[PDB]
Amino acid sequence: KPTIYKFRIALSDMNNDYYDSKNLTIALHPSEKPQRMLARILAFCLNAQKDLEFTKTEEPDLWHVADDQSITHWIEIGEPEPDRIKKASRLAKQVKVYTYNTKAPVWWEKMSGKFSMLPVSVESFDYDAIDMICQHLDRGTNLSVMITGTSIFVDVNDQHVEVTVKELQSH
Repeated sequence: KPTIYKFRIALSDMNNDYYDSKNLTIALHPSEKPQRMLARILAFCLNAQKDLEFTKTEEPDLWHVADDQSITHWIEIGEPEPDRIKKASRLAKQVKVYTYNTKAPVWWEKMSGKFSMLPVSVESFDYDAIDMICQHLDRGTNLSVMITGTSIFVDVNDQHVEVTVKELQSH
């Protein structure tokens, strides 16, 4: 059965001067891991002004469809293949990649040349910090996300965890 998570988030983006309170309800399946779910939320927190939306595997993780049905923003969470981002870069105006695993530095060392031939941004999350936030996640968890510099400070059940955002490719 799908595990139901409810997140009450108080957001503070001190880089873009954006403050909002988002309530999100996410469904989790034993196949998917809670670490990838949190990485999608952090990308939503980093790009909340884009009015993104979560998705239900070729479909992106987060996107914003305009009235012309043109994908304005494409947010992929994970370590995708360059051919996938190659297709996504044509369909979407802006494509941003957020990796969240420990294999990312080795993955980037092999995909650096191909991704340099794409007008996208590649940024990395600290996995162990995301794993930490997972351990203190209740079925219904009240989170507080603070964004400053190149790091994300998350308050989850009084526990404070810093998640660094390393830049691999700008745009």
